[PDB]
Amino acid sequence: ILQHPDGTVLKQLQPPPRGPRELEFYNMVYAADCFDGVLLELRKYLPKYYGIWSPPTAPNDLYLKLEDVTHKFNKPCIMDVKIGQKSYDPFASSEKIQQQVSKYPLMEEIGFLVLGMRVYHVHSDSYETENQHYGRSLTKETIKDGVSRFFHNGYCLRKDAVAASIQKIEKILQWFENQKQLNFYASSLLFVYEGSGGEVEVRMIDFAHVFPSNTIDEGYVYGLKHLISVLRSILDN
Ligand SMILES: Clc1cnc(Oc2cccc(-c3onc4ccc(-c5nnn[nH]5)cc34)c2)c(Cl)c1
Repeated sequence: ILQHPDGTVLKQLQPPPRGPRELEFYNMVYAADCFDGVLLELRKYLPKYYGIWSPPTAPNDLYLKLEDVTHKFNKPCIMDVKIGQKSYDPFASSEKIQQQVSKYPLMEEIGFLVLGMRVYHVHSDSYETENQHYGRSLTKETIKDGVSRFFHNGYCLRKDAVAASIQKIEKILQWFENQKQLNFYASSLLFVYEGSGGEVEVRMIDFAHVFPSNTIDEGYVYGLKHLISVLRSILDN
């Protein structure tokens, strides 16, 4: 992810087949002749899509030009949460499934994984960052506190941001409960709130493993529900 001052990010396509698949996903959803009511509603929850981009002197070098979801914030606090029970897709090999499950074997049980967070602290004028190893360390015993960390500004728990996050996730959950045409593996929610009341972004990102389906994305729904339940419990701190 490269942040552009014009308020966009450039995401370089991952190697095949993942990068091409994410390109086709955006192309399908933001197709200018799409009157699919499911896909039209989905746009609300994605970064705005500005199409494929390449450098003027390098058409080989493929990027997606996406809305920077953090742009409108002064001191954005950002958390990426991978959603679902499985982060391997329907066409993974035994070896690939093993790789994905071993990365975080609690995915089936918990239904989400924190990929990282960046939290602005007021009383130090600085950022705390957590990497992939933070979220992969969390167990069922520590997931509530693991998530709570995101909402600590070094003086209070930002229950406004927690409440707002529940409300926005609920809308995404409603979308998933009214579609049976896409299943999403190893995709994420990007949470943003203002670190400098109730001003929040919750957006879906990372679509290298989205597949056509005939059924409810039961794994994604479980993840959303469990995440909402955790956030709800935090409101009682
Ligand atoms: Cl925990 C964490 C949070 N954010 C990260 O990268 C950023 C930082 C600031 C903004 C973004 C961001 O802002 N808008 C975004 C739209 C899409 C993506 C994206 N798509 N696929 N992977 N990332 C990322 C987007 C991403 C990172 Cl690398 C880690």
